[PDB]
Amino acid sequence: ANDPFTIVHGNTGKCIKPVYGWIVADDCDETEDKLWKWVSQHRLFHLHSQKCLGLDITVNELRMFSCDSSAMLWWKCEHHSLYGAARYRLALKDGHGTAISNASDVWKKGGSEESLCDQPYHEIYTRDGNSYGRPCEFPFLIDGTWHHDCILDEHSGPWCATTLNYEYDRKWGICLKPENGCEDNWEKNEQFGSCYQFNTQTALSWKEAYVSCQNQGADLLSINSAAELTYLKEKGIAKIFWIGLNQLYSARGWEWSDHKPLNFLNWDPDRPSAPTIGGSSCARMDAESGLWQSFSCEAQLPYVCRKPLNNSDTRCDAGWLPNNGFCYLLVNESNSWDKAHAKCKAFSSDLISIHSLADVEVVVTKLHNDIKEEVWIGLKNINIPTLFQWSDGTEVTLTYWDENEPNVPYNKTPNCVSYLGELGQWKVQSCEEKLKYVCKRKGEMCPPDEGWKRHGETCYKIYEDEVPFGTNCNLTITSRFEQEYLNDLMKKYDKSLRKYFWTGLRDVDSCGEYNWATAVTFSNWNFLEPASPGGCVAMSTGKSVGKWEVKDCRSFKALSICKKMS
Amino acid sequence: ANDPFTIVHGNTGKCIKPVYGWIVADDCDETEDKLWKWVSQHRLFHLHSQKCLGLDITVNELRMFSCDSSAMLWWKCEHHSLYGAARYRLALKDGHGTAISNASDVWKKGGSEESLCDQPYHEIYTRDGNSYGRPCEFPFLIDGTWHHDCILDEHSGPWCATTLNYEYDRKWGICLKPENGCEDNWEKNEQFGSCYQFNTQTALSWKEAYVSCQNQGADLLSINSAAELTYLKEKGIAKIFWIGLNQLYSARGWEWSDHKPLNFLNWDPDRPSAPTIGGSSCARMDAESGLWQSFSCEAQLPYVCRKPLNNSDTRCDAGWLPNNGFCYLLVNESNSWDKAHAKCKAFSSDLISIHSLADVEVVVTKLHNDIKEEVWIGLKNINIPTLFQWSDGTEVTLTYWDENEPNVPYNKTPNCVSYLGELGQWKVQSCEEKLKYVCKRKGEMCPPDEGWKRHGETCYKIYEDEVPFGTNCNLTITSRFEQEYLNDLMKKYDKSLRKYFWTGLRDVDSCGEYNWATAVTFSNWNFLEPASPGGCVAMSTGKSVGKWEVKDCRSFKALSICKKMS
Repeated sequence: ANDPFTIVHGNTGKCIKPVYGWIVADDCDETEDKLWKWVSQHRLFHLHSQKCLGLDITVNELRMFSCDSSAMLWWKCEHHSLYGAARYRLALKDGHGTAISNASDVWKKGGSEESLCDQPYHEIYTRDGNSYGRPCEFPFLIDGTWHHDCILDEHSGPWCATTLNYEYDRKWGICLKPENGCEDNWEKNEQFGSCYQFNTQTALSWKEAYVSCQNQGADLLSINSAAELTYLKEKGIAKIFWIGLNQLYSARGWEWSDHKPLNFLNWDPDRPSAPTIGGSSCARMDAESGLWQSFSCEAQLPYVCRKPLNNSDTRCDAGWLPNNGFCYLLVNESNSWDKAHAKCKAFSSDLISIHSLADVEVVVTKLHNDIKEEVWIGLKNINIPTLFQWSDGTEVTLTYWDENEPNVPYNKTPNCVSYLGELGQWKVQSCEEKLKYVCKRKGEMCPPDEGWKRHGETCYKIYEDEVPFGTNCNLTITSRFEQEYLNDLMKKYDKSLRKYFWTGLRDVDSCGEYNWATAVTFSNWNFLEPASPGGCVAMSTGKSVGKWEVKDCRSFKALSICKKMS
Repeated sequence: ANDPFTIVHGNTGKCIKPVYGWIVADDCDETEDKLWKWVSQHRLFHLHSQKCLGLDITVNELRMFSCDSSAMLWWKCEHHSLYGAARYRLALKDGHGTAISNASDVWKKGGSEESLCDQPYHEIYTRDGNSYGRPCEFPFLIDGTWHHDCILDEHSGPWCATTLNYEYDRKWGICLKPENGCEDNWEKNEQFGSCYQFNTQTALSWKEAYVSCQNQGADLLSINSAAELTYLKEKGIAKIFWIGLNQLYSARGWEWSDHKPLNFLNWDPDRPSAPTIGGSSCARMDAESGLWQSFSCEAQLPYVCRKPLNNSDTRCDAGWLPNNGFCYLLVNESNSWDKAHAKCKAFSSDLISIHSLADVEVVVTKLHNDIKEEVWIGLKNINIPTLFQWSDGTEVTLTYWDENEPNVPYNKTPNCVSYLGELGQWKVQSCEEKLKYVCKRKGEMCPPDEGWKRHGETCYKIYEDEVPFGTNCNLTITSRFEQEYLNDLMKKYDKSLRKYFWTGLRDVDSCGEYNWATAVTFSNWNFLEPASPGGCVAMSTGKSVGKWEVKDCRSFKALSICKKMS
């Protein structure tokens, strides 16, 4: 997976390499005798020796082995250290490699300071061939040579073995590596400005497909317009394939994996927004009927991939509450959407349009302290296939759907959404319902780039270095709306797991009391958390995005998010 | 779900109950007002209060909550103790319930001495209804009443809600509970002496199906004869359903979940013994075509399940090797199966039949030390509905298939198996091959009262109490054949995970050296094991059956296996 590296010793500055199978120190120069790689099952692979670093406990011995050996061949980094079987640490005595317990040695990659496993092992999934898209198995034996990477022939292109034994089995696939150009594996489309990849004879789970497109630099297929929906349904392009539409990795509701706005829809009524089989949270496209069906996120299906062709407060009238360049007025006289829209046209305005989470925050906290009551929103659909559009023509940037939303019914021509709940999230409604409504009309600093993004009257920033707790700063999460913005931010940053972020919640002492560094009004613990006292609290993305998990204050490191002007 | 219980305090002997929402000690009068239950997400549910025990951390408070509350409602047992959020332990001050750190209190179920988490939470899967077999979600709200178990209406039978919210969602299912009689959910069949249950409107993963019927007291369907195949092929049941044929929970090779002999086969050549999609380790039956297809163990498919209608030392001639009432002779003159069978009929004997793993051990270690050579076995098939049978009429009790075996080809009339490998495991062969062969002919205390099972010349025993390491005895695993027998024993005992067993391998001190309690010649570590030094080594069943994992010597408990008379 990805670049080879050299293993520099911290205390000496020498690079380790095997001679006759035994580890020795050497001058750190980038010749082919010092390059190390990561191969599957957490194995360290010396490229030139074609052998893998391992221990023999059957006291013990540290040397190179044939990479398919039964010896202990796995290695994990523990805070610059590198331990193996029974946490024996890789160390260097008199310039000779030896593994011993409690060793206080330091190792780091050559040319940087990051640990050996700082870069995660990236799977390289295949297409075509006989392997049905199963990922590359590194390394694999071909008549004497251990291959850690794809092979060039002309086999149609770069190819790899997909099982731990190529002498038997004989299963292989064409390597899908990240590209800059949009050919070989991709197909250009000037009409949409995005390259598509139709993995048709493959069979991957939705998470596996999303990882396959992540590692290719692309994203899972999102369909934003009717022109795209009518497309693909022609052409083999697979009979049924995955699409980025998922409920798994969002905080409630459905979304596109690339966080494009979810406003063009085409639910199969048999497998709709509210899934028939409970807990099936990942949708697929049927290239025959054209419909999108909710489905079990673990089913093995073909998949499509796409990537782009990269080229102050105000004042209003009395009663109207202000927010940035706009002002909102809530109407308690419950009315249909047509009557509310017309009545707000009479107020020389229109039904509210929402584009940021700040808009939701103000239209939940500045207007109320109802909550249970649904409130009308300008967003509406009139066409089949579904296309939600704002009443005031503004572009659809935000779609803040609740769980199992948007639940657009079959063939019903008018579909009119509203907001409910503590978070003000949206759900589709029959347009004749009589609800309250909110209407918008016009009214009347952080440091420069880079990395700062302003939410409301607070400036947020992502510190991108996997650093221990309390370094840089301590973020305080005051409300669930702040939590939601943090969720959107983390989601927009990292893909998908692998990267945690730091809260400011910490238990000094061990009494079991978690507090910020100077009132714990808001709490967002994950499943079975805290689970232990005296910890430092972190959060991540993916499923349970933003949920608080406890971490070791000593060893665990994560990224930082921090705010000013608060 | 399972039985309600009372929570007796260790130091006093009193069992706790809520009054006005606050926990107090009381005289254990086994009345319905002190009965506690387990509900999902590790929640403790008081039956009469219909509320769940919980903590408030926003300083510290222990009381009852509505089970849908956002408060900390989960509880985990730590060696008779019971901790919650941040490991605050349930305790009793002056007979009043309070959660405090480092509390040295003890709790036990009422009427016994087992801990609160000694009994595992059993899912109750459903059939019919609109939920497609998804399990019961306990508890569920119906107009004021929180229901922790299935309820009787006329609903056709017992029914439950399958989501966390039944007033919304409106998803329900028919309770599939363990039965004594063979009606209501089942269908009798005198021809086979086994009741069948065809879950057709369901969609479950292989593991969820196996657990569903495990919880039902039955086992996944195994087809042992052509009559059963022809029966299932006819029958208005599911077109495709799961069957117990799996390669996941075995040490290697395919087997039946009920450990029935795998000798009747019907592989679909499209999805055969050697899976098309690598990693597909769970097979299914097509009741239309009647073929068995290897498939992804995570696919949601219907499933069928069946339960029964319950109604040492010899000597031979020179050269021949002795084993109980039988004797084996290996022939090095490579020959076809027919030529070897005829030649051994000329020696007034027959091609070897194998019935125990001890037979495999002697025919691997007593006759040879090589290994790479395949050796003929008496087992053979002649039918197109595949049925392997011994040449000497002996009953096929053992089927010791290698990985991706039995690889029965399509329409091929003669199928003749052989043994290969270090473990002497079997694989199917074209019958014309010229191999060595082994032939058998006749020849010339523990007690079984106490749970002991004789393997070779050694008696083994499974102690049924989840006890800490070394309490009973320290088991030494000498050879891979002993490990294999242990796999058979554990598999026949426990279903499926959840129950660990104790080895004798242990690291006293923390140098990282694991040894038995009185030579580490044989080692069977699991993936990324040993993960830490100074541990006590246990093993389990399921996937990675018998593989050694390191565990805490203080807190971890497991079962015992121990041997005598060797």
